[PDB]
Amino acid sequence: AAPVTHIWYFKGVPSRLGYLLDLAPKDLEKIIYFAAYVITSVDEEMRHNELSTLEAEMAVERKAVEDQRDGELEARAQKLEADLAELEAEGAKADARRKVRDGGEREMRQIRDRAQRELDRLEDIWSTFTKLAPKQLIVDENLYRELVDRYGEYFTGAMGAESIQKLIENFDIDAEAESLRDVIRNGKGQKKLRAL
Amino acid sequence: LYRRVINRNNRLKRLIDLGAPEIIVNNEKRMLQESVDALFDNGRRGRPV
Amino acid sequence: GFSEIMRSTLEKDNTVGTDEALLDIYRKLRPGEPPTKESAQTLLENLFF
Amino acid sequence: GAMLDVNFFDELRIGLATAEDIRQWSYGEVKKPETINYRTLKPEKDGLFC
Amino acid sequence: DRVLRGSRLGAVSYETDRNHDLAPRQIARYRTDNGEEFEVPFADDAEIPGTWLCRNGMEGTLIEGDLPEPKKVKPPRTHWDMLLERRSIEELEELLKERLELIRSRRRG
Amino acid sequence: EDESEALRQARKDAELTASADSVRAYLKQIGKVALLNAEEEVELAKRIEAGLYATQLMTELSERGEKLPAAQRRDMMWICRDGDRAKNHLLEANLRLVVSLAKRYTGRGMAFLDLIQEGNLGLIRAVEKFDYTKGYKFSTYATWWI
Repeated sequence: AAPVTHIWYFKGVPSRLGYLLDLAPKDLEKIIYFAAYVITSVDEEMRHNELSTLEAEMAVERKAVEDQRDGELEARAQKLEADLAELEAEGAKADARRKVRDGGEREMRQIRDRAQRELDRLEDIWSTFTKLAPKQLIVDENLYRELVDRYGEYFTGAMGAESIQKLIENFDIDAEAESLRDVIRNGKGQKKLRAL
Repeated sequence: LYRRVINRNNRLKRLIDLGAPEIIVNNEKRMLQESVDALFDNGRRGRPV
Repeated sequence: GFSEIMRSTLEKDNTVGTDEALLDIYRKLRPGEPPTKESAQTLLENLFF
Repeated sequence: GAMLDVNFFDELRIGLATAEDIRQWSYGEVKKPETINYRTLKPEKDGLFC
Repeated sequence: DRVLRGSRLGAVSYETDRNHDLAPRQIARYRTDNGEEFEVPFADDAEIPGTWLCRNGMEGTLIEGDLPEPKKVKPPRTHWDMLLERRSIEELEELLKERLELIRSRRRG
Repeated sequence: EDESEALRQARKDAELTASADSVRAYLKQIGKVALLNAEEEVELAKRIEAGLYATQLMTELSERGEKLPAAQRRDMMWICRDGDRAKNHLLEANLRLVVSLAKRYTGRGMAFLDLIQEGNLGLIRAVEKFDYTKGYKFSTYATWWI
């Protein structure tokens, strides 16, 4: 009721599926036991058109994110002025009047670190969507889910043996054949050995 | 081994007929894949059946 | 103090902090589990004592 | 070639069999894990010995 | 303890493989749903069924358009049936109205 | 130290593991979503029954029925989809109890993951036939079917 990869063409050394798709065997076992997705196809025209419109969109999104972050800065500044009103208006200690300010600065540091970490996650997912290409693995499930529900067009990505069947479906032996013939013609070194 | 493969395949077909969340279906398909691996060469990939 | 090779591995350890080594041991032995320092702390007690 | 293999061969072409070749080989899709009926000791319908 | 005498559950009766005369047999050309034709050799005095389980594993019907109309069984039980066998019409209508007001309070407040 | 970035970095490296133990892979998978409480289960059963009746009424009006407004059609379609989303939320929430039950039925005939999978199918059956108006916790009723 769902396809299956033969174990002889996967697990034996060298992995014949691994050579036929130029995937490492670690990647192959990560795909065909549903541990990590694979981008089986991608678009180009919708990719570059909505790359323009969506780089504008993610700039808008990062602008709203920075609005949230400096709103958190304003809230921390107001709470720090409350720490001022509770530390240097009544009778307070020498260093306990400043430990509340240092704790407020600690709160701001972790708050901007949280906003920075989701900023880096959004930047990472945009970098991934720009560098999207077939035969690419995507580990870290949550990143794949965010990538799918943001940009569910422009690419298809499955997981496991049906994705492998789709990959062999979208694979010219003649294109890879002439590519490797040219590489063994021109190349050298480790690239020559792997290409052979 | 044939009984294992027949069992897991029929259960997977039932699960897709039922409509199941992604985790259960993926776990079932991985179980089916490991069953066919055990059938063609047991003890090859990891723990022998 | 006398041991030369132990001195060279003393300077060549690149990890200070006891729990910083405990998470290193847990990460090498376990991997596939969070640090959760007390779980690494009891494990080295559990595995040998 | 041969199906009962009367003794005149020249080659044994091995080959990677496709899904059409396998479902053209077979005589029926087994779809039940029941091996032999527990009491009458006869092969079941659609079982592994059917 | 035993002598290890095996026997599969089968009978062996050795007659001569005669090929000069047999029983006369017709041929039914069954056809599946996915355009697949299969042939079953049935005897002459033999009721040919309209459908047949062929090697493809699907219920191949006979290619002559007899169409005996078996008028098959009901669908077994749905989750709607499991809901309806313990709830009420105005109960489900009330829950529908509640969640409809909830989507009002969600979208437009 | 919770906010020591080497610790959460090593956690982020430890979730990037091969884990050829397929049982451990499935357990790491089901350890992702968190567990519910009684009001959560009540709300989920509300969403399930509401979306069930919504897709039933939409099936009824699909045959010869009222030409739906786009707005009413949209909100009832969202209700229908949210019901099954809550249903999948419920099943993925209570996978852990299924593992807790099937961890003791092992060691005789069946393997472990087959037991876990058939427990999951029983969990699907239990959340199909589960009523929330009886005022009992869901695990009480689901234990029988699992």
